[PDB]
Amino acid sequence: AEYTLPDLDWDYGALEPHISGQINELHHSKHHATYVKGANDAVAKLEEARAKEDHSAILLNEKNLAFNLAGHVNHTIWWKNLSPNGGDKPTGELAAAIADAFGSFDKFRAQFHAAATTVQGSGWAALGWDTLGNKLLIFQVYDEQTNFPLGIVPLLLLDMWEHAFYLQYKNVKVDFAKAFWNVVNWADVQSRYAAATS
Amino acid sequence: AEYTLPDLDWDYGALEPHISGQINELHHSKHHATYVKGANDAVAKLEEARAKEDHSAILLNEKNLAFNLAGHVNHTIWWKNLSPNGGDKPTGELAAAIADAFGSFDKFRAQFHAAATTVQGSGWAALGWDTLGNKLLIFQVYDEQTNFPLGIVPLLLLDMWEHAFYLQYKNVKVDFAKAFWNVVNWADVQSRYAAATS
Amino acid sequence: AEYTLPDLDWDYGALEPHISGQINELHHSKHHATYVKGANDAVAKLEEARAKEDHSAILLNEKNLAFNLAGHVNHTIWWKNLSPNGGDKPTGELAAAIADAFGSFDKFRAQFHAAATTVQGSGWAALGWDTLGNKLLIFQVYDEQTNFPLGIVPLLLLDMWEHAFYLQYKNVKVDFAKAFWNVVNWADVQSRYAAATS
Amino acid sequence: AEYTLPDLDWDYGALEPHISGQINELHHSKHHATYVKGANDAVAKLEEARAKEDHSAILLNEKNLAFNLAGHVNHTIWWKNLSPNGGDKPTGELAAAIADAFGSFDKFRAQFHAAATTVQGSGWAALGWDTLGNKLLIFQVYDEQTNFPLGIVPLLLLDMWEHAFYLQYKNVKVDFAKAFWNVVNWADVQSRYAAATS
Ligand SMILES: [Mn+2]
Ligand SMILES: [Mn+2]
Ligand SMILES: [Mn+2]
Ligand SMILES: [Mn+2]
Repeated sequence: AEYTLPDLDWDYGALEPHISGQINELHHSKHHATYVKGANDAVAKLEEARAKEDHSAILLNEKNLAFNLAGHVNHTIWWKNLSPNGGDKPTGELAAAIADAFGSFDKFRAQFHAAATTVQGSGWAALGWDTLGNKLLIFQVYDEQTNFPLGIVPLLLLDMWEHAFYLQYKNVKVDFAKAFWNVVNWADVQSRYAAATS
Repeated sequence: AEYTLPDLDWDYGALEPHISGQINELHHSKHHATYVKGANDAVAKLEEARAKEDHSAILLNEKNLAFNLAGHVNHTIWWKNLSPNGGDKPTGELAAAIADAFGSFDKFRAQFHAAATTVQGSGWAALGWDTLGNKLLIFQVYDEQTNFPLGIVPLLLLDMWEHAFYLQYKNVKVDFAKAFWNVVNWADVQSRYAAATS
Repeated sequence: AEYTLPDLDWDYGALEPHISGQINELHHSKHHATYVKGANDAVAKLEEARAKEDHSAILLNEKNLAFNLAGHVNHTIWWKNLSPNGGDKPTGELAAAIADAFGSFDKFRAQFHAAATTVQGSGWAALGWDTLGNKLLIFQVYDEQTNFPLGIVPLLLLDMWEHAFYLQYKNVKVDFAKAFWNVVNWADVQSRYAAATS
Repeated sequence: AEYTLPDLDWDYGALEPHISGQINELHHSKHHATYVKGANDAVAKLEEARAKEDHSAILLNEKNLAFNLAGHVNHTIWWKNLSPNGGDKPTGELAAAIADAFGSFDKFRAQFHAAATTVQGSGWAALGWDTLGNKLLIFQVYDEQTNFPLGIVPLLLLDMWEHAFYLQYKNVKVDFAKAFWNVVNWADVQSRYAAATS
């Protein structure tokens, strides 16, 4: 079927004072809403190019399909990886994978904060699992669909676009990145990590 | 463990006259082994950047880790996707999936040849499975790592970087992506389809 | 010598009510001065890689000098393409060139508003003169240095990164872009087209 | 007027043995003519999109104009910076410029060969002059149009695309880039630098 906007499982002002309800609102409502309309739209123009047998604008069509489909895919996962009752540290299988992988929790976290505040332009920090070589790696994604390999399973994303922190942190991106840690919903990530390794 | 170079399950000349045994051996033995060696070396300086706690070149190691891991993941699925004994059409569930998603294998095929031949630079054509929307969509990747959403599971790719056809097709890439079709191991696509929707 | 921050020919409050005074003071004071600092550091590090003969981080020093010199080149010409007493329409020579190059001032204005509001990530709309075909064309810039040819001389630029409008027009990109037209200082655009075509 | 494929000031084989005549010929006559047709067609779809007042596909028309116009300005300067009677060193002002900006002609050259051999995908190395701070600097361009600032004057470039050397050096691009130094035509570079500094 068509893609659609998921609802949040918290009220827009729930991450205050770490992330304002003004931002969650424009973000879920303006920003993600337009990526889901863009995704359904690129889907429908390729169905028509498929019937008129005219692949003359293939390049804008495959570029509009990857851009909206990926902004909706990262957005969808960023709402479930944040929680009002979040913070602290991961536990169980996940916390042991993370120290085995980056040596230690605080080390994984100095690299994740280093990959998210050095993007030149918009992009995000993403923790993913590579099934080719079964490892847990951190990637710096540019924009919404570039800089990582195909088939990588996404587990915890930090949105670096300016719309995610300009109305409250203005240009101090590092303090928005420090505040994200107090709202991480580690239960969602742990659950992502287990279906990833099954 | 370490990423390593897979062996093909055919002799390099096996694919002739569709793809000359000299490209199969410069592609596999030279281009792929360099991605496998660049992916183990980007995993190793992130390891030492974590130990000295020096994240000053984090933009370079995250960039060297996606380019080479993407080049290694995409050549490893191109060698299984190609076989001396393939060609023809998909069968079963995979062939009804295609027909149902693109209308017919013939319309699936003309869109895949448009996206593989209209790339501006190095890139490939990719048939993948989207888990969010449960759809079989094609994408146009630029280089090895860009232009598709995280988590898409790849099932059929066609390498259009110059090195996969210059020696025998010179500048005529269209001719190569038409030959391609005669050596597709649809049993390998069939198998990846079945596991992506398991 | 070293690169430095240009002063403005007007007080941050001067383009009110079209672009706020906070936005220009953060833009100039925070954003632009960082770029000016990072191009002087990309310069210093290549001098240092050249003295010790080690160019193992070339990909990186080549990307940071282009990201930061681009950004400082783009912002230094944005403070000049604007003005309290600006607005209206181009006069003289530039006018005719405009009307000749794009059919009309109103049709140049519609081609530049659409390339400005359709960028997928950060970017700007820029009017430039091509000295090889001696044509005035409008390009869509990705980030601060992508998507135009080497050697284009830049004449009027519209900053579309979110931080240039966020705090005041929120995700309403479209109203920052039309309000722009009432503060463009056409005298500075006419003098740079005159020197580029001398 | 329209853009057109310039004439080489030499015959295809005059570069032997440093770069084969078969490359120079499919390079000029197939790759370069394709970007000139493409630049020509992109400028016309904008004329046609500006008269029917329909900017639906502005992203593809501005991307097809920067891609193909950038490849035509790059190849047009590549046939002139190469020559059968070149090689050796720069002389005069160019050379004291080059040694005071990169330490010595031997250090500018190790830096340029570094930037042309680690590109990740298609690309070129180019030395250009920055008008803002008046300095010679080398850049690593991605594709034909990304990675440098607007307004930099190009002076010398080395095409790292595969099609520039795969048929004679195969994957050994560090060799192709070593042989280039015997074909550089320094009277051209030094003449583009005296006009750039005027
Ligand atoms: Mn976002
Ligand atoms: Mn390849
Ligand atoms: Mn800006
Ligand atoms: Mn070329």
